Amino acid sequence: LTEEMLLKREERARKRRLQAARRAEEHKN
Amino acid sequence: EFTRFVPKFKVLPYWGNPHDRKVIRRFWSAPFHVVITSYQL
Repeated sequence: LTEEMLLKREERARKRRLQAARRAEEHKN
Repeated sequence: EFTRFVPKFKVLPYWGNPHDRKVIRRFWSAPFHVVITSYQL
């Protein structure tokens, strides 16, 4: 039953850092 | 100049708009070897 909650956890765990780091790489130039 | 002498260090700029500085502020929630800043901020 927990797997449908876990797949939501892992995709948001990457999306969190991904958008922040993607904005960092666009910002610093 | 942090890039020209030895680029290895993790450097953070901290200037411009509240949205742009907020984006960077949340990074220090260590891999933050320097932040570059000014006294009004």
